[PDB]
Amino acid sequence: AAAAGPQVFDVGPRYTNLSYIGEGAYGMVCSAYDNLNKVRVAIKKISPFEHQTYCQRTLREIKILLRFRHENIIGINDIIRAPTIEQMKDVYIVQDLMETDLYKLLKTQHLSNDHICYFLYQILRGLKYIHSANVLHRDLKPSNLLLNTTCDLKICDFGLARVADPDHDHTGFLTEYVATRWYRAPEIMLNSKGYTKSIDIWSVGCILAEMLSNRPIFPGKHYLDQLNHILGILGSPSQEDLNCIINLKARNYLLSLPHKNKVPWNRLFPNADSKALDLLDKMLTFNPHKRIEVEQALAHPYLEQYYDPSDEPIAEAPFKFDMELDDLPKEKLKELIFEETARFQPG
Repeated sequence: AAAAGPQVFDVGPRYTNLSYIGEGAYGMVCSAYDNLNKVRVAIKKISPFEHQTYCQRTLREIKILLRFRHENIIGINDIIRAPTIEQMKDVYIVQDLMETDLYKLLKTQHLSNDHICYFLYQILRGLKYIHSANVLHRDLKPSNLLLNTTCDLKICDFGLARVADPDHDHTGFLTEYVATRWYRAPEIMLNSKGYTKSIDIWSVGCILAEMLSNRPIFPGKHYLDQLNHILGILGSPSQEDLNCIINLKARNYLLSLPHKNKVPWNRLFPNADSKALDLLDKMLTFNPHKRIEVEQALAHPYLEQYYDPSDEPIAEAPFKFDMELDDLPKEKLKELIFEETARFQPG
């Protein structure tokens, strides 16, 4: 087997000449030379089988990414594993090589308004497809937006994704949540499980704000801090918006807070394009029912140079889990992973 900073990075005959590119979630990533396609590719070594949580995220992601086919969503090119369940200790996922991501880019580079507009377009174009498959990404953030040298953007990391389930979105006040804190919609802390499409639009509005200023708009330091960052800028919710919250505990928490007025977007972002700020406002709307949906966002004047619904494809059918994953044991998920990855074997 070939080695890299030991550990074993063994990707068959096909993928030669390895170069390390940091640590991912459940292993380690390298670029490698793909001898079939004669391009460098990215390969993620994944060793999830010792934990149920890692297995779940790995399966969810493989099933979704193999089914999706979209320019603005990262594809799985290949999956390398042992030929038997017994011998499978790791899985390697091969994907197009992308040089950077928006998180890294924003650490050092100011974006032109043109770059902001094009990146936002591509985010929403990809998100239209995801939502059209009845899937919620649920962890959109700059580090899950991959970028190449010619500004092509692809959404990645579907480990927290779920099929949308608006009828079962309700939960009590202060219900714990897994997805990245700074990109969480206000309702997550109030009454929502994040099972509706509006959760993702909030995250995109956070990303647009971060593109405009190079800093996170709501950098909460802990769970409830996140909500008071949001309220610090949006100001106190309206009576109408509070009446929509029937959860007494959540409503009474909001009523206990001193009145705060809205911070004008042009104050926070004095250099920004006015149309960008109008779209921003509609994405960062407190009441998820009034929040803009992905197809409206696409049609917003800010994006008029790119908008073309005929060139913004949708999924051929909704996505559905045969088995609901949360339940399943480690060993069962490993079996499902083996079956899902069978198509890439010479066999």
